[PDB]
Amino acid sequence: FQWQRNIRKVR
Ligand SMILES: *C(=O)CCCCCCCCCCC
Repeated sequence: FQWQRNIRKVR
């Protein structure tokens, strides 16, 4: 839940 659609911004 912390990044299920946000890993390319949080690289
Ligand atoms: C949400 O984005 C999923 C990935 C983030 C890491 C979850 C870590 C906790 C897993 C164990 C839960 C009991």
